[PDB]
Amino acid sequence: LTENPHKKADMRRQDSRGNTVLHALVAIADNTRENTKFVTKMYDLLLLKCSRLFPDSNLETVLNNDGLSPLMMAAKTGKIGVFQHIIRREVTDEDTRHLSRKFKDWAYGPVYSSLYDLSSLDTCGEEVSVLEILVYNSKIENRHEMLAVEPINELLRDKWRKFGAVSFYINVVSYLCAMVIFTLTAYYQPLEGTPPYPYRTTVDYLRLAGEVITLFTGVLFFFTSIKDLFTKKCPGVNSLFVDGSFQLLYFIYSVLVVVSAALYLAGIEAYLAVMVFALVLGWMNALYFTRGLKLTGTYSIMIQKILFKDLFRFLLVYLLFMIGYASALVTLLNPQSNCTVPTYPACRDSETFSAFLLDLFKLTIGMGDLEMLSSAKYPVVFILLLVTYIILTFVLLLNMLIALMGETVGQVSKESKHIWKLQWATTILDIERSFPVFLRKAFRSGEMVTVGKSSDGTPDRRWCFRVDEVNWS
Amino acid sequence: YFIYSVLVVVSAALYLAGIEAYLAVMVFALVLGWMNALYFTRGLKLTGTYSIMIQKILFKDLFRFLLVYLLFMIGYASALVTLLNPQSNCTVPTYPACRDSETFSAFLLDLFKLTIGMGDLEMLSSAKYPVVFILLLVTYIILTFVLLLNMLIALMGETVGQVSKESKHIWKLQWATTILDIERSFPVFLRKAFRSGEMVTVGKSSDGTPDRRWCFRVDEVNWS
Repeated sequence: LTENPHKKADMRRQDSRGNTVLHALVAIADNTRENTKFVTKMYDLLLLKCSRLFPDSNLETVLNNDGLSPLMMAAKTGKIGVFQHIIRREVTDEDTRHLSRKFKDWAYGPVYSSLYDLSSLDTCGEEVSVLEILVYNSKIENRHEMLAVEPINELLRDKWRKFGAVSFYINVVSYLCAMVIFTLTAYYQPLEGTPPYPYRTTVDYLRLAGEVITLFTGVLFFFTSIKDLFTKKCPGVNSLFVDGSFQLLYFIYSVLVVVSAALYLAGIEAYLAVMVFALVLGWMNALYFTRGLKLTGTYSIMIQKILFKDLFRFLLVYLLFMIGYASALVTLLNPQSNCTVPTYPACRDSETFSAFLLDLFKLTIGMGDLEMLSSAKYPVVFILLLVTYIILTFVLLLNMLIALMGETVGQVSKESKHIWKLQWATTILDIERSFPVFLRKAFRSGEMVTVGKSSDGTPDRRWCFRVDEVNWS
Repeated sequence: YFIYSVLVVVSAALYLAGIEAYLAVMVFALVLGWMNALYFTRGLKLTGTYSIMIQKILFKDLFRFLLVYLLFMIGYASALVTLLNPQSNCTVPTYPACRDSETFSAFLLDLFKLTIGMGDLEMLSSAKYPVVFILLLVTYIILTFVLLLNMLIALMGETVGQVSKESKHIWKLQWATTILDIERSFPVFLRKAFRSGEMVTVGKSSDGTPDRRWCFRVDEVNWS
C-alpha cells in the first residue's frame, strides 16, 4: 500500500480523530512481549519509510485532535514498550538518522556518553511535555515504570541537584517559619480579641511584625493557588486538584486567614475561633510535606488511604455497633436527686434526652473500668451481654487491626518507594512550574547543526541530556 | 569512654574541693557508664541488635520524626491555650486561664502538655464557647493515636523485613572489630600469632615476611 503503482496511501494521512498511522499503532499496543515487539518493529518501519518519502518533516510530529504525539500518546495511555523504544531510538543511515533520540556523543574505550535527546520530554511549559503528562496525570496505569525509563529518571535527578533540592528546603523552612510565626501571633493575640492599635513598644512591634508576615504568607499562598487554578494546560489534562489531595488545604487555610482578618477588623467575640482552626489545618499541611529525600515517613499514603478508604467505613460500623449496644443496655437498665450532672442514673426510667444517657454510657465503656456490681438487680443477662461486648471488642479489634498491620507491611513494598519517587517528581516539577523555567536554569544543550539537527523539538540545537555509562563489550 | 573518663576526673577534682551541687556529674558519669554496657554484648550467641537501632535512631529518620511530632504537639498546645485563654484557686501554676491571666508561656504550655500526655480527666464543664474546641481536641487525639500506632507498626514491619542477613552481617562485623581491637590492645607479635609453615624452597617467596611465609592451613573435603 505504500508503493502501489495505483492510488497511493500516504502515511501522513490521518483519520477523523487525527490519529495517523503511528497514533493508532500506539493505540492498539500493550505491555506484552509479542505485541510490543511487532508494534515497535512496524513503528520503526513506518517512520523510516515516511521519512524517506518526505524528508521535509518528521511523521511523528503530526498531532491528533487532542494535540498529542505518538510518544506523548504512549505516555498518556500508559504504553511502556512503545514509550521505552521511542525514547531510546537511534538510527544509523544518515538519510534517516536525523529522527533519532539516543545519539552517541563520544567513547573512550569502555565509557560511552550517550546523549538522549529530550526535545519533547520538557518544553519549559511552552508546549505540553512528556514528563508533565507522565507524572502529574494520576490516571496513568504504569506511571512509575515509565517514570524510570532512562532519560526521565536521570532528568529528575539532575533537576533535583539544581534548583530542585535547594529550593525545596528553602520553601519548607520558609513555610515552617511562617507556621511558627502564625502560632506566636495567634498565641500572643491581645487578650479576648480586642484588636487595638497599640504598636508603639518593642514587643508590640514584634507582634505587629508577626501578624503582617503571617498575612503576607497567607496572601502569597492564595496568589499561588489562584495562579494554579487559572493555569490549565489542556481540558481533560490538568491539575484539577479542587476537592482532592492537598491544594484544597492551602485554599481553606487562606480563606480562614482572610475571614479571620475581616472579623478581627470587626473584633467580635467567639468568631476568632477559626484563627486557631486555621492553625490546626496549617500544621496538618506540614504532614503532607516531608515527601522529598531521606526515605520520608510514609504517613501520606496512609492518610491518603485512611481518609476515604476501608478504615472509614470500618470505624463507621464500629460506631454503629457500639451505639446499638448503648441503646440496648440503656433500655435494659432504664428501670432521690443523687446530685449528678446528668439527670439520673436510670432511677425507674427517669429519661430526658437520649444523647445524655448515651454519652454517659459511651464514656463509661470507653474508660472501661469502675464496673457495675451492685446486688440482685435483674438476672445475669446484662453482665453476660456486657462481657461478650468487651471480649469481642478487645479481641476482634486487636486481631483485625494487627492482621491489617501485617497486610499493609507486606503490602508496603517497592510500591511504597514508588509513591515516594512519584512525590519527589511532583515536588521537583511543581517547584519548576512555580517560577519561570525558561530562564537560564534549564537542562543542558548539545549539538547545533547537521549531525545534531532535526525537526523533532526546539531548533536544530536539539536540547539534549547526556548520560554517561560504562559497558565492557 | 573519653567522656566517661573526663567526667570521673572532673568529679575527682571537685571531690577534692568538696563543693555542693557539683558531684551531680558523678551520677551523670554513672548513667553514661551503663550506656556503654549496651554497646557491649556484640560478640557471640546472636547478641541483641540494640546497637544497630541505637546506631540509626541516634541520627536518623526517627530523630526528625520526633522533632516534627514535638512541633505538632506544641503548635496544638499554643492553639488550644490561645482558644482557652479567656479567685486565687490555690493552684501551683498561676491560674487555669481565668480571663487571660497569663504569665510565662512555658508554665501553661507544660500544664497542657502533661494534661494531654496523661490524656484522661477530660474537660466537660458546661456551655463555655462552642464545640470547636472539643472537635479540635478529638481530632488531635484520634490522629495522634491512629497515625502514631499505624506508622510505628508499619516501621516495625519495614525494619523486621529489613533486619535480614544484613543484620547478622553487622553482627559479624562487630565480632571482627572486637577481635581485632583486642589484638591491637596488647602486643600481638608476641608468641600468640597465627600459625607458620614451610621454611624455604617450595614455601619461599618475597611476598611478605621471610621465606617462612606465615601461612594458615584450612582443611577441606572434596569428592572429586
